[PDB]
Amino acid sequence: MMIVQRVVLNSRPGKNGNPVAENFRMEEVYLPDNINEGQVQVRTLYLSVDPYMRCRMNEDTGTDYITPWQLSQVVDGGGIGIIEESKHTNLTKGDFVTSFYWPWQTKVILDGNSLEKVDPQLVDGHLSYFLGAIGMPGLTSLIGIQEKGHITAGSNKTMVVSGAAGACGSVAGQIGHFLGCSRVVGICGTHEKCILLTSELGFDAAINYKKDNVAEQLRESCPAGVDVYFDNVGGNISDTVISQMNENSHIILCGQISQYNKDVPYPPPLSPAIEAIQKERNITRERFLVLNYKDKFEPGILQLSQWFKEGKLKIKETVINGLENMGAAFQSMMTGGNIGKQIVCISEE
Ligand SMILES: NC(=O)c1ccc[n+]([C@@H]2O[C@H](COP(=O)([O-])OP(=O)(O)OC[C@H]3O[C@@H](n4cnc5c(N)ncnc54)[C@H](OP(=O)(O)O)[C@@H]3O)[C@@H](O)[C@H]2O)c1
Repeated sequence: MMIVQRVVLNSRPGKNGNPVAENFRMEEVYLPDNINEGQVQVRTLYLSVDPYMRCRMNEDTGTDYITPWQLSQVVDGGGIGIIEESKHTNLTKGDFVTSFYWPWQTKVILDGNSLEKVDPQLVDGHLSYFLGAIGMPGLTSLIGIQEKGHITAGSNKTMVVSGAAGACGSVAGQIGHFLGCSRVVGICGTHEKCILLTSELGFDAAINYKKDNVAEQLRESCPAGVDVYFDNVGGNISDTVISQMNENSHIILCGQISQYNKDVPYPPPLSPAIEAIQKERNITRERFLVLNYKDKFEPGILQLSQWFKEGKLKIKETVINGLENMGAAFQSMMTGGNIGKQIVCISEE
């Protein structure tokens, strides 16, 4: 058997704690030389780190749809890789495949049914985009705007995006334009991120929530009020944005990342005063889970790919190399180290 590398859950940061590299541990294991029927053996190419992973580090995730990682047991999540051998009928050597439950391990044997074959033509050979803008986060943004945004052509709505330079947010804000908003405004945590948004991703305006006065800034940037709020962050920023939303406007409730290191239910409730404004202005704020919309993934991916291949959709990702950097990359992502999608390159390939 060959010796490969592996990441396991070393320790829990606690429900109110910050996630650290050392919550994860590298190990070496043997990879069997034989596989069975229905199984395939894959070389891992890229792994995703994602904010929903935060809850899996707690003993309870607080939801059926997600189970907690176990200590000393290998961690798993979004991944893309290439088949090195298969005894699964629909899969053969050289196929590129993805899984939501890819073990953080350099080579791995999996059940052939848990995989889906991807077409590199969609991403122009840039496989990592399948875990970002042409994957789950891109779908979340496009489908979210579609199902919850209530943007019509012929309208000239203003959209605001929180977490606007992360995976979801960088994409959401371009889709906003594509779908006929007349104004898209971004809130992110760095000056460098604001530049990306206004100069590369074509956001009409960019605000830094750490160094700026968000409210004053939204007033200048959203002179007609906010009709759509694509919300990835929650907390105090969402409070500012909602205070300035128009009547019958819409919050796309994507994530609430500022709350992820706190012991509080999801989704958290608006404060009494902000809830009051929400009800008074007939603002919609419904829970959005992309996984409830599986049968729109096809068109979704086809659309995003199409926009990318037309030069319309701009894809940003931040790549770190090496399986022994998963922990560090998750920490970096949780604390705004990533521009666009945080991706880990597992292979010398
Ligand atoms: N509803 C669904 O089905 C679904 C599917 C995918 C993702 N999500 C949600 O979408 C959001 C973003 O996910 P993502 O994959 O696109 O990750 P990401 O945005 O690419 O990266 C996470 C970012 O959140 C920002 N952030 C972290 N802590 C913050 C705080 N306390 N206050 C304000 N901003 C903070 C950081 O950038 P800054 O420097 O800008 O602070 C960081 O880069 C999350 O809430 C996630 O859970 C929902």
